[PDB]
Amino acid sequence: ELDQLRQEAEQLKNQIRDARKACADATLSQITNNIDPVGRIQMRTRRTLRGHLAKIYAMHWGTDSRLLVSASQDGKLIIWDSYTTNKVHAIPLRSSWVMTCAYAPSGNYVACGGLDNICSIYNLKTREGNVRVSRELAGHTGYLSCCRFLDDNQIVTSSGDTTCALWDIETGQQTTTFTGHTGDVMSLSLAPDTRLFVSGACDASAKLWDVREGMCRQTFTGHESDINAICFFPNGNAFATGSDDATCRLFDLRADQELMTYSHDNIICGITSVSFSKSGRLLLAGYDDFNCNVWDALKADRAGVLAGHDNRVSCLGVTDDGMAVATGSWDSFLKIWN
Amino acid sequence: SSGALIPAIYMLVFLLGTTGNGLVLWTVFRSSREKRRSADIFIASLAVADLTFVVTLPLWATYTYRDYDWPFGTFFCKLSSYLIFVNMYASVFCLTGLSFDRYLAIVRPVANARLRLRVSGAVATAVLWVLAALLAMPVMVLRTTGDLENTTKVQCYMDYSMVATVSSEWAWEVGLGVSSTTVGFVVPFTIMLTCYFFIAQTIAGHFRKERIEGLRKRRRLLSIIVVLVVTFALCWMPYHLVKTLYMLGSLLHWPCDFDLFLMNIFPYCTCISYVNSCLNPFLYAFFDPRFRQ
Amino acid sequence: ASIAQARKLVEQLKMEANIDRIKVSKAAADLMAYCEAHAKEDPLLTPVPASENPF
Amino acid sequence: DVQLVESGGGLVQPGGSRKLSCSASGFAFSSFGMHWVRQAPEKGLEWVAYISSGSGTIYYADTVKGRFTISRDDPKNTLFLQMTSLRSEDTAMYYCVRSIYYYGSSPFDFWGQGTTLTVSSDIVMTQATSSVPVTPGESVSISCRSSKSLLHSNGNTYLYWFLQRPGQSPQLLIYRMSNLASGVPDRFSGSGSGTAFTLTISRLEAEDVGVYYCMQHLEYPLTFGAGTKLELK
Amino acid sequence: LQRRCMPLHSRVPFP
Amino acid sequence: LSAEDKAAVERSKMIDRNLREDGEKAAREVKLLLLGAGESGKSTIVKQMKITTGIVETHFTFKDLHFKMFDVGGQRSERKKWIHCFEGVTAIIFCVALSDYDLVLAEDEEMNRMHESMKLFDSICNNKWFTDTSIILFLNKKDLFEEKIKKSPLTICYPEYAGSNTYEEAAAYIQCQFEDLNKRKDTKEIYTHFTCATDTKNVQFVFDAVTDVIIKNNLKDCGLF
Repeated sequence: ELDQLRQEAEQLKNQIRDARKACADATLSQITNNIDPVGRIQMRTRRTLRGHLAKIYAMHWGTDSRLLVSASQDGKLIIWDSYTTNKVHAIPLRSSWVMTCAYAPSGNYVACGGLDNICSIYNLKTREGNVRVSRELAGHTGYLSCCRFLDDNQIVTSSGDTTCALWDIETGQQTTTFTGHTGDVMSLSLAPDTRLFVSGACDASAKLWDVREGMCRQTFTGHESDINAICFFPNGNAFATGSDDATCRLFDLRADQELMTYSHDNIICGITSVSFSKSGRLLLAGYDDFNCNVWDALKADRAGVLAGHDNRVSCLGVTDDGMAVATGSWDSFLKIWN
Repeated sequence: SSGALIPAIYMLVFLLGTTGNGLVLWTVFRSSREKRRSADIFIASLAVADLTFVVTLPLWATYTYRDYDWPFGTFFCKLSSYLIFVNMYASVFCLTGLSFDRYLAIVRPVANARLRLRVSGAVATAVLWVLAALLAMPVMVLRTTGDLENTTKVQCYMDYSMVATVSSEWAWEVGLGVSSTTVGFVVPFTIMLTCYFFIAQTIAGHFRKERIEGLRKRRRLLSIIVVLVVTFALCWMPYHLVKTLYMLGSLLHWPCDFDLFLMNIFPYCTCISYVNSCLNPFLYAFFDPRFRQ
Repeated sequence: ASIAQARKLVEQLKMEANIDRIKVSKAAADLMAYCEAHAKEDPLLTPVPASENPF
Repeated sequence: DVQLVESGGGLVQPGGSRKLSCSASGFAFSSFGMHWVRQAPEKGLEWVAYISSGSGTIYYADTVKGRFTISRDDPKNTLFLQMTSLRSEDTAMYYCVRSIYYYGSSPFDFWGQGTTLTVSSDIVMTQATSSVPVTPGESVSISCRSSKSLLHSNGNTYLYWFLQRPGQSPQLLIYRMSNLASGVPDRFSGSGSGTAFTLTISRLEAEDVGVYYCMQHLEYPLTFGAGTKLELK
Repeated sequence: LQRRCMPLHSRVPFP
Repeated sequence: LSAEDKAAVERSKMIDRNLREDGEKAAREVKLLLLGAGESGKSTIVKQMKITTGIVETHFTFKDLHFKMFDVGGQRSERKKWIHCFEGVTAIIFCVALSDYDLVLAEDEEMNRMHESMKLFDSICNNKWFTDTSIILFLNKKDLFEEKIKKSPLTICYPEYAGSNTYEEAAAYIQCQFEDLNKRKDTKEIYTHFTCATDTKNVQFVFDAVTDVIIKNNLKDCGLF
């Protein structure tokens, strides 16, 4: 009895795709062709940081644009200072695997989790003076992919099996669960205004959720390979994605279709981390060809080679105010470029 | 003597040595950062010693064309003599140096590596480099210039002043000869011999099974051990041998015909010594399968 | 089990169907307007000469 | 808790030698630095010594530079002094102060209880006012002046505030200008610029009576203030 | 002929 | 500079020295990894060396050589993305049961577990990240296989089998396929030790194998090949 239901589903998606095709009228490229080019840009290795002895996976800029947190496969978690290159704290962990870290907007909490299918929240401003484990969150039978903070009392995690959850810190419980994906979710980036977020999975599909109700608002599928990075524009209009098919694309929330495609023949590598610079003109991206590239948003063009590394680039971030960027690569280095 | 116009071999020998050491230094500069495993600093030191051991001799190559004359003043040969003399100590130093870390690493890895961060941690290298200069200090001023004895042609002969008693100066030359001969011979040869023997014993113990694939590897490795030991165990002595024979035959009657053979064969041990330097890079850098790109 | 997922997909699709869409030209105009409005704020495009750069 | 204990005391004839000790109670003694402070019987206070973690900086004062020494040991969590010969100026109150220095730190957090001992260039703090009558509730303004400008090239001031109820040890109120402390209400505040600085308070209550001090932390021989007494008629 | 060690430090030697 | 800056400097240097001490202390530990079908008695194998928590870890040391033991069994997700974390493993202890060629367990229409194990082993061994990592193979339990071969010829699972009803030739056949599954020859090697409820042997063989692989790695790193 699944054949008839399958055929109504097929015709429904067919007419939806037909409506999507009918909606589009023109491409953004020739509309924005008259935008003046930005020209070449040169960045420099203004500062360097060392002290790690192993791989580096993730980093996150603080809300005040002065503090930095970075993880490593070695069971250490060190907090840096952006300006004077001083070490502030060392956080010895229990499990020796980390794949994501987060920094609280109030500058009091940090989070870190990895393959142990466990989530740990830490407290910094303690009366005694030493960091201590606050609470342990368990219940996911899969490897975590990303942890983000919505406020000082809510934690959002993108699991590995089929789901993403919305925890609360007051009690070790679950407010709600989200289902609808088939593969494994890779990224989960919150929005500048806290009522929406998207979490693409390993099925070349991206679903946009609602924080309060809990229903799949939209659904997109245009890529051929896996999705590995997601980010938002400064406002709540558009977002851009990155795949393993040596290409990046961006969409629109209202238009619900594709807008531009980035492709250059010599590119054969993949995409690892993607972020948008402020003012919404420059889109940065770290590739797998030992290099990092910068592109123009409204025009398909290249501006420079932000690359002086010796291995793959793993984590990439941008300060809130916009003073500089950061690229933590596969080697045990970390360079701030301005 | 019977032979004449010698430097024909010297120009080609120094050409080959310069090409080899320049290639080695260019590759090491083209390489990456400190990620070099455990011996490339020693290899670079050996390469730079080969460079500033072979750079400056073409002047002495054209010397025989412009014989019995010095055109660049005393100070030039003052610095050149010291520069060449320090390098022959540098080689016997950073050959035992290149062997010692391997001896430490390939005897008992469980027991070893405790001193890896102590001796090899940018400590032994500096002292090995500076010991040659420390022992080459006694010749800062020893080779002033003069017109031989009667023939008014300039040469910066080793100065015979050594203001002291009559017999003290002769003691000075014999000491600076004998100690120089012994320091690079008696001890370092023992280190290389015992360490290579220990490595051979350990590798024989490890590869008990005579696998068909392992046969080629074991034969190659043993042949490498043999060639590296034999090159230094043969072709480095003859200069010291002939000069020690010079002192011995000065002590003994040792007729003047033998004087003639010693004198006219002395130029040969020069090249028989330079062969060591020109073959060291071919011995070491070339065998590496990476070949430094 | 699988049939339940099939139905759930059916309601998901019908809910997704009833969504209005704005014209793409409006989105392009909004993006250009935001770009031209905030073009003078970012220091990456126009580097700070001497002082306003912490580094 | 973070409670501390002081031991040693009594009277000693001039020229005698003694030792004083302080004990820690579970606050990671091996990661924090700490001081000692002298409190005159009816006068202000003085700084006598300083040690830091790792036995790195062992600074002293400029009046007792020779007769005093400090020693610490990580196990058992204890810090020591040594005395050699005491004159009539050494009889005073002796205290203990804990201080940690990092980016977002608040030095001089907790103070001790103290013990009694009876023997039997430098910046100046003006604090011209000494006593000001106050009502049960009103706004009270307190001001102080300095010799040199406190503004450093970084862009942060280095003046502290304090309070002391009768018969009790002090506590921190403002660790840096326009930064409220930890464990105090929001009624307090402060503002200032240049060298002249003023403390302002919104409301009063019958617990704020005491004496107010003033610090400075640019040039290592810390010079204390004068002190202002409130009587609350 | 009876020459006294003129090759010792003249001709091409580094003793 | 104000005094707070200097104090930050000493604090930073202390943290740096603590980090270097911890790194040098923890740098001398070898890492081992396990893989298998799931019904291979991996827990039992762990128990012999010993004498919702997806990753479980154990420590054991024999005659002053610290070992770290792993497990990746409890993931139940796609393997293509989480395998690159373990690029530093010295050796991999692959274990598979050999007697369970019969008794179809997964699906009646599907094939036996032998070919599934072969495909999994091929995928594990021929991956590009582990091009310079040795592989160690153990056979789980034998006496049951020995008592079943007498009642059933081995060719029931192997159409190209042509041997007799004897243990030794059939065994040599089995590790013949297990050996020639590989296609990258000189760098790696396989050992294929037989353990069946035998004490004092597994740890000794593991020690011998890890010493062999570590000495080979050091010789390669010393530029002698």
